[PDB]
Amino acid sequence: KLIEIRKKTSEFLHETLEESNLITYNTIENAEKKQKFLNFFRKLYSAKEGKIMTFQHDEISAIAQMFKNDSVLDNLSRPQLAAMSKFMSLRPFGNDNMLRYQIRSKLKDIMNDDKTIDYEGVESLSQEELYQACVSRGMKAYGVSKEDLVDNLKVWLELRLRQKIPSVLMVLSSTFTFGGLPKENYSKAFSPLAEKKETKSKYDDLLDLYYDGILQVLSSIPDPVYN
Ligand SMILES: [K+]
Repeated sequence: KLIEIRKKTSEFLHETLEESNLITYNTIENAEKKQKFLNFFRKLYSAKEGKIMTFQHDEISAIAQMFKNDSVLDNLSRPQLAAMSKFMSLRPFGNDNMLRYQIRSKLKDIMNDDKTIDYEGVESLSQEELYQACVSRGMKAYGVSKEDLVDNLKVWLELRLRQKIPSVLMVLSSTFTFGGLPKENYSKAFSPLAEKKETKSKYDDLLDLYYDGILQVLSSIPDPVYN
């Protein structure tokens, strides 16, 4: 069962993260980005019980975009790539270079598919196509209502097509719905605009939860400013 595979590979991946170096802080493009990076992590680690830190979607997205696929995939080990492949319902085989190729190949398929779906509208998809679309992108889908599948897929498309959040980081962040209750980071994502709506949509709520999974990955690794 996929659910089975996702629970074990997620839990394993979360273990690996605690000692992974996924980004090189000193190789960040420019000086303004480095200070954003410093501010973000300083803020992250200042959170504590009775001292919850809130992060804007746009605040998180700028940091998230520094964890680029090329660099992240090259930094993942073979066991991490294997677990990541299985989580994405692929059959991993070969050396780490081949695993990277299979994952990249898949992300290209997903890219071509995302364009199609976004142009036609998620509402044009059948129940069965929604289910499959979500599985392929690292999203639950199992036991999930059609409407919720639609909203999940809309969230994925906004973050990928419009916010440009790196897809590998995205997949890794979604493993945090399959643990393994996440280690509390006392941090939370929000959109100022959405917080002023008389009613936030399920989409808006799902968008916050997604950014929260991203924060969860960012709180999982060793302090990037030290390592
Ligand atoms: K925002």
